[PDB]
Amino acid sequence: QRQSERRKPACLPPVGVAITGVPAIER
Amino acid sequence: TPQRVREAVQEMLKYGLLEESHKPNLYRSALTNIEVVDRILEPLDLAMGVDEVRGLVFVTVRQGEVAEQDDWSHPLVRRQRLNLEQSLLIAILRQHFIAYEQESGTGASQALVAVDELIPQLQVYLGELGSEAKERNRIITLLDQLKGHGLVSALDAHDRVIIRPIITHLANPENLQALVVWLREQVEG
Amino acid sequence: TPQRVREAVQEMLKYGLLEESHKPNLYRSALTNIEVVDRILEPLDLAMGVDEVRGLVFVTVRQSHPLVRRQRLNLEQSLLIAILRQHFIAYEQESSQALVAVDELIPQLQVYLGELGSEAKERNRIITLLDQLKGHGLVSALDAHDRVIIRPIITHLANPENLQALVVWLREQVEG
Repeated sequence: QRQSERRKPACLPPVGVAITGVPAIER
Repeated sequence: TPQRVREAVQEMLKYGLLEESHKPNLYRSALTNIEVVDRILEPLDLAMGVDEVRGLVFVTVRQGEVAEQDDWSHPLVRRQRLNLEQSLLIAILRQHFIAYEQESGTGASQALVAVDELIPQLQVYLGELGSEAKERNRIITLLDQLKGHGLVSALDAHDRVIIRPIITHLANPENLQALVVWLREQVEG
Repeated sequence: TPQRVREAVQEMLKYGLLEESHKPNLYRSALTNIEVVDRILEPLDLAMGVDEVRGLVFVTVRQSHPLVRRQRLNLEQSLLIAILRQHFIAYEQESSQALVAVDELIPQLQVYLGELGSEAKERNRIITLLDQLKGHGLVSALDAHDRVIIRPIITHLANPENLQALVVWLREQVEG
């Protein structure tokens, strides 16, 4: 019932990591 | 460096995973060059995970010598972390995926779940709201948040979602054991 | 693989640009290991470009790329890009960092897009355009005295094809 606990970060590793969108060089 | 290997590596880095049922050629190319792909991904602190039974190839953070690197401070990781609510929904979806995968034989199909099946099981834990529209909004928002991690799809015209097989490598027994230990520590004090 | 080389490569891939003034250690590590960086970025169809005049390290598509998205910018952004480029050229011809005041660009924008009739409207338009260019990482944060810093990357803003397109569009806008 508390929003503080519902948004508390859990422990689960990043799986299927996509690249950070782009190398930040649009051109 | 062969053209096919580069193409497959770039595609996998772009999307995060390769599935045999959608991109068979790239999957075959990346499956037969494990050493080359590992050498390519070593400078970026990334590794490739394989699953031949389900026909899946995904990308994970390479494990370093440091005892705790937290795996989320890697520069190339762009998503946010997972909170308790999303972990609970992921556990429910994993149970549904177990049920789907148990009663299946040879052939290709997909794991489809309707929202009305998900609502009461989440009501058991979270609670109950007054109207039905409130609960529908809550479930839709949670599923939209989970779509950003690549675990589900967008809602269909018949109000259903598809559970992606990648979840079977997010809620594998090791990660589940670690999560259970952490949650037990959190609850008891 | 040495740790500093990997750190520099990952930082460059995350941001796309490296400046000696900001991260001297990464700049030194990347500049002294050109062949290693080229070998690392070869499978990704990327290459490293060096400008030791300003200490700028950038990434070019060696050869429309799976990892890179192409974008197109409106006239309201194109003319501001031209103004910033010519201001930086004027600043570097004077011989650090090019400082441009907010009020300086207001007449230059008004003589091409007309006058909105309100100071607040001009300020909001300038702020929105500056934020949009901040999204592309072309200028630095706004200073206290309503000033911005032009980054050296404006020198390598694009190939001469885009410079010709920019000057043609600017001339057409001046024609009105």
